[PDB]
Amino acid sequence: EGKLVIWINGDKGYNGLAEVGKKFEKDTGIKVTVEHPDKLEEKFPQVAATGDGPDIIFWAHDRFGGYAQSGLLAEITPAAAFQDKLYPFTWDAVRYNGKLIAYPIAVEALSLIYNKDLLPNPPKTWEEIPALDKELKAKGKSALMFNLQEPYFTWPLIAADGGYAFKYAAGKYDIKDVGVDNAGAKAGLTFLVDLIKNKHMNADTDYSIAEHAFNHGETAMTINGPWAWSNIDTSAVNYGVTVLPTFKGQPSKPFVGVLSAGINAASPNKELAKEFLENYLLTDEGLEAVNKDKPLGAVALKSYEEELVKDPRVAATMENAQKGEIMPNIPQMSAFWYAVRTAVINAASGRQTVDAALAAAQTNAAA
Amino acid sequence: EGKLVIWINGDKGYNGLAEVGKKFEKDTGIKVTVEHPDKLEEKFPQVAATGDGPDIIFWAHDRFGGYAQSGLLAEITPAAAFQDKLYPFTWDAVRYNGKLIAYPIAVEALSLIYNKDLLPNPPKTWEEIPALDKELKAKGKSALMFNLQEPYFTWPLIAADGGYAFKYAAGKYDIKDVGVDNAGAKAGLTFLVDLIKNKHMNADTDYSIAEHAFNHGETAMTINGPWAWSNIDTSAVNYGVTVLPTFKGQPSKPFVGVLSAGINAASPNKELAKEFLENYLLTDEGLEAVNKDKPLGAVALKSYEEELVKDPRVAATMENAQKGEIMPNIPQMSAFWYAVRTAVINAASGRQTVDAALAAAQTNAAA
Amino acid sequence: FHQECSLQSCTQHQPYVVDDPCPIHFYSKWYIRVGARKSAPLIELCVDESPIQYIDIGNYTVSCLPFTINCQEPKLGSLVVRCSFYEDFLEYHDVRVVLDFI
Amino acid sequence: FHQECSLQSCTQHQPYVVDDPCPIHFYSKWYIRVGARKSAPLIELCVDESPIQYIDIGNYTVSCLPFTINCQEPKLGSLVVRCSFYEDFLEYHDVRVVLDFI
Ligand SMILES: OC[C@H]1O[C@H](O[C@H]2[C@H](O)[C@@H](O)[C@@H](O)O[C@@H]2CO)[C@H](O)[C@@H](O)[C@@H]1O
Ligand SMILES: OC[C@H]1O[C@H](O[C@H]2[C@H](O)[C@@H](O)[C@@H](O)O[C@@H]2CO)[C@H](O)[C@@H](O)[C@@H]1O
Ligand SMILES: *[C@@H]1O[C@H](CO)[C@@H](O)[C@H](O)[C@H]1NC(C)=O
Ligand SMILES: *[C@@H]1O[C@H](CO)[C@@H](O)[C@H](O)[C@H]1NC(C)=O
Ligand SMILES: N=C(NO)NCC[C@H](N)C(=O)O
Ligand SMILES: N=C(NO)NCC[C@H](N)C(=O)O
Repeated sequence: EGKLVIWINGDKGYNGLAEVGKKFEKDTGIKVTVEHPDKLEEKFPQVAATGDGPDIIFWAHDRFGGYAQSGLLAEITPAAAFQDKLYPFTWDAVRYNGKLIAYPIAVEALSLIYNKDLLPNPPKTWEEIPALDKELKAKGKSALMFNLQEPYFTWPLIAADGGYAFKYAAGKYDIKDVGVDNAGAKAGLTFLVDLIKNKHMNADTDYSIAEHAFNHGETAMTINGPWAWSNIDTSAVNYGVTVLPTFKGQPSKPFVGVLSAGINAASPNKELAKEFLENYLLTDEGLEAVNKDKPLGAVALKSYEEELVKDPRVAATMENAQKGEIMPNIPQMSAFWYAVRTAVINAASGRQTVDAALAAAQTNAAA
Repeated sequence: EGKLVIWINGDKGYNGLAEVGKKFEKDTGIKVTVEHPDKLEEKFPQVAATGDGPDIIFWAHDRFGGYAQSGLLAEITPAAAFQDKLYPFTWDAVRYNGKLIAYPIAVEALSLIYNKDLLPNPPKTWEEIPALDKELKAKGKSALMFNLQEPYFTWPLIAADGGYAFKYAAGKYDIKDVGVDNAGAKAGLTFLVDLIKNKHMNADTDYSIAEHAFNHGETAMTINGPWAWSNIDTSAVNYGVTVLPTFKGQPSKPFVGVLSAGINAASPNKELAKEFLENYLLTDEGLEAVNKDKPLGAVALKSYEEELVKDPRVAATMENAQKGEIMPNIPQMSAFWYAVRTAVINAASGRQTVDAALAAAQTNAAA
Repeated sequence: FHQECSLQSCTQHQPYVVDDPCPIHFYSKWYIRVGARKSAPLIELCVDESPIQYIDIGNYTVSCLPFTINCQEPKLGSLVVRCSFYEDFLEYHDVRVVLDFI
Repeated sequence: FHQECSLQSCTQHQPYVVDDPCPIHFYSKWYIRVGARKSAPLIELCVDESPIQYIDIGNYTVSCLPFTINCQEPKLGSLVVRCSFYEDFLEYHDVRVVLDFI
């Protein structure tokens, strides 16, 4: 084809990525087109299963194992000198059945974000958030709002006291060893359900409601990632990004996602995609253009991450990532995600008790 | 809102409809916007179930009973003088549970379309098409290609010897009285399956393949409706539109569809929509603008139909419509359509015998 | 023809996988019709996707997949499953589920 | 964990509604794997929606909804159902159906 088409989410810096694409075009004459369709994680396997779609797709690594089991991603073989420029665990996140299947770009972990003017000393523990909400309610504010509809956002608390997704043993993930209904998950989800019964949170809070509340000074804290920093920046809320609160003395364990660039297996521009990702994007200047447009948070290129970690928001992202767990990439993550999503929302809205919701989600996810 | 939004299929004359919309705008200042989204018959109930969507949707009447059972369509009450300007059976097709729920526009029926240069005397019977295909094959041509993937296109032959959808008795349709597995349907579908086994038709022929073949002089006949005339017009194939062939001495009985204009129940411009449809579109000049853009075939306004019937294509549409059956509009048409669609394609492609496919489709459609 | 009622037998106060009355190629979604009054609202027992509010359903729903209840009459009202046709969500019918205790 | 094989019993040469081995919240689509050879193609028994060609399956498939066969081993090969997860068609598994005749 002689052209590069790239798919990346719309909340990321696609204009900066296109600048790296323009420079690639100046050096090679190959036009680079950047698009941000809705539901890429769904659109790509649809269009790529018929042999069509973009050359390069950007998405969290946990989806790519389902891609690779159906042969949608090209295997990459970067030189050892290039692999060393990235943190070794990121390469592990994009390995499927022994093959590297994407290029790591960014390392994502949720953090606590707090309104400095409402709350200059944000709490260190989950346990003290109820009393803090009781206080702020007498002022017409609330302590904490975050997206309860996606289990990615509740997992940090659920996993803190013992919860886990798929156990890693002997170089593989065990489909039958799931930890969503153990004692730590039950205690984590019970705390959240108690927040709702005691009216410190509403069961219908989603991404948009929680973002609008925090960005308009109505709530003192939220839980989000680097993709949300831009909207707070223009909102003129004076905010900080810090370590997630502990639960029962244990750190919150956010899921760690590696934003990664996978090459379509059906692409006829495979070598140009490898050229663009290695020699243009995965450099200090390439990552800077994307990060300048919209912040990536922490990155997998160690040379540029050593520059970004000076930003305390990125430092907090790193610290939360170190306390968290890499998402498995196995295809059963879809049934895992659906199992945990339904259980959390059913417990949050009173449709099921915590024990019943987690037990049934355990059975389905481990099936 | 003070504005009119209209949804109509893309193969119809939406530019002519917009001209009627411009004239409505000159007389009232109300801007009329015409759009042709893909899958309106699916998009509308989705967006209208949440209280949104266009003011006016154009679609075959058989879908509107499912719309009306969920309260998506406004009831219309046109003056008796206006009702008389349309053929009474069209009003019956847009009545649901005693309420008129749309304005009839066009009356659609399938016809036989033949290449005059390849076939100046098109056959009168289905039974002589095998021998005609055997002849044209020695010239590298075929006798007949039409969309086997949609049961609307196979129904004329299926119903000719006795097949029927839902029986009309005592002012209502009987959900439990379905006629897709009687002797006439079995004989009709067996003839079609025999056409495929004897290699006079292919089981994968769809709308696009059949249209491309006929419009490029590769096949001598096709079965289609007025929405297809435009593409043959610019194709420079010398074609005629005539009565469908008989089967076992009986006329083919095409389903009769009434293209109808329904008003969104959630629309705030209900009176403007009624004004636009009655006093602007449903006139000789309004229908002429739409028909001039893309032909409607026969129409429900008797004054303009008396003008269109001079066109022999429209005359053939009328004759085929008189020999056919009005589609029921009951919500079970969706399970009927799916039942017959799966049975025809399974029999056409050898997955089921005719008797087995029709028997199982009878059970499901009458459930 | 689809039945309006579905009479089923289970041992009271013990788990019971409900026999799904929806036909094949129909989606099943379970509700409680408040007070068994047809003019009252439907409470969804399994939140898939529109304001969601906390309602204590107690121990009623053991699991949503497969739909499993602690065998009992619901306090909030009647148990209803809505059967929605795969190809068209506008073709739907409701079945009331009624329990005979063993 | 999902079984790879499903052993079922039916009276030979009589209609039999196949017990669906796919879990709840998985779509079932039935195939014949030609010659029971894993490298051979899959023939769909129920054409929903990609070149379709005429293949005489004979009397094998009595109905597609519910999936019902004339109880027999298929001549063309092994009977396979592909179970595809509702939320993600990339999470799928195949179950081979094997018949013991009564
Ligand atoms: O909630 C399940 C969901 O979690 C992750 O999605 C994250 C994503 O990684 C982040 O980049 C950001 O967009 O927030 C998302 C949560 O809404 C998994 O990557 C995703 O597959 C999974 O469905
Ligand atoms: O095949 C079932 C299908 O038949 C009818 O659709 C017609 C439509 O009425 C015509 O205007 C034209 O577009 O051809 C269509 C067939 O593809 C029913 O109206 C429709 O609901 C039904 O699904
Ligand atoms: C569920 O709660 C009800 C409360 O009315 C009780 O009667 C029943 O025994 C309980 N079933 C259990 C705990 O299995
Ligand atoms: C189906 O056809 C096979 C042909 O091999 C035959 O053995 C079997 O008896 C038939 N079953 C019927 C007609 O029910
Ligand atoms: N008929 C076929 N394959 O040959 N269906 C494949 C569906 C499969 N789950 C996929 O998306 O890869
Ligand atoms: N929860 C509800 N209604 O209150 N669901 C309604 C779904 C119904 N079949 C429809 O589209 O009309």
